[PDB]
Amino acid sequence: GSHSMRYFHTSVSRPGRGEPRFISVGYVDDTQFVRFDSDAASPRTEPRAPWIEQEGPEYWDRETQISKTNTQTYREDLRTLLRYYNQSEAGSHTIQRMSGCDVGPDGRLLRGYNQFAYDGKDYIALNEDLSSWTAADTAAQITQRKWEAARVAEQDRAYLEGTCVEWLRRYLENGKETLQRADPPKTHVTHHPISDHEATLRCWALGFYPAEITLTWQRDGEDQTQDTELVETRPAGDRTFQKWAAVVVPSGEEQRYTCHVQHEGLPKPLTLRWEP
Amino acid sequence: FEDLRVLSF
Amino acid sequence: IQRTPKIQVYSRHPAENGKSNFLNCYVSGFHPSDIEVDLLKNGERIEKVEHSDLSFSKDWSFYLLYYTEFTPTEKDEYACRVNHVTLSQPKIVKWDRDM
Repeated sequence: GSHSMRYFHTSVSRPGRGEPRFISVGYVDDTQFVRFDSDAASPRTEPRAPWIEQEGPEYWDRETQISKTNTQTYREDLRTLLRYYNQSEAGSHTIQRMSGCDVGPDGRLLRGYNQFAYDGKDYIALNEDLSSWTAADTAAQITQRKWEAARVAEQDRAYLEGTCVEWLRRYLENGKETLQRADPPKTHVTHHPISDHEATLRCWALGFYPAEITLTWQRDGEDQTQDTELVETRPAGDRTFQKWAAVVVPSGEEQRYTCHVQHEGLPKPLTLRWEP
Repeated sequence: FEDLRVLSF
Repeated sequence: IQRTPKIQVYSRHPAENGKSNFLNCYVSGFHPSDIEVDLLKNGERIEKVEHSDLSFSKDWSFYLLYYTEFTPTEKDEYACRVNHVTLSQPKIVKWDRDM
């Protein structure tokens, strides 16, 4: 189906504890494939998936230099935002960036991204047109004016339409065994009495890839969104993901509840019930 | 593949 | 403005007594990124626990997976202990095979 590539940058200041650390991680869909950490004893862009290991020395050397230079740019940006927000040099602050591209089944560009946050709040984002910016506040409007004057969006657009989509297509081919394989969820329902009056029904999904899934409970065919406890989808550590959804049911009414599972790996959505 | 940041804030 | 971590403690595979597995503690939804996570066996810290590389979600909140190889038994108690600037005291979440 459709696929994504994303790079996640985090830079965090630590006044009195040296210079801000910079981390860059890269993903294709829900698979991490590269990392760089400026706090490592010998910072280097390193492989994190088997299918990227085949890239030659020039790939590793070029990406390492890019991340070493980006480390410095983010340190400059942290100093800049202390000025733009009238903040002291005493506190710790964070800049984040997410950038990348989505492609369809034919490998054509669906959309690009280049967006930033300061202290966990939106700062500036490239709009979907890849030609204009959304600034969150008057500080980000200063960056917007600077970036409009320098025609930054044109340069970001060229990377997102060219390099990003070309390398994502290459990675998808090189990693086709895993990146292009959906693992459906293994599902079951558990039952636990809470008291003489109620019991919990928990619908499990395990071992699935990619992470996107829909897990819902119905009571007499009606969605129980407000009454369902739904945990965040979580990594198992073997590439796959897990999720559960639970409902508290009146004793003796268990068969009125059905669990519904939708996932890319399933040709047809599943319906499950507690099977005593 | 990721490129250099285009420009500082 | 800060965001407190959500914490889930669980195993990689369904737990079977005497079968090697992985104990996971997944912390997510937090901001800022500095966080302290320990995995505990009968209240004591497990040494050399590994963790994933720092990343974040669409809402900018961070997530990390801490994990260690373990062989569960009927008597051994496992937990995850988390500290973050948003918490007055460490938060302990016990491992429950059914969660």
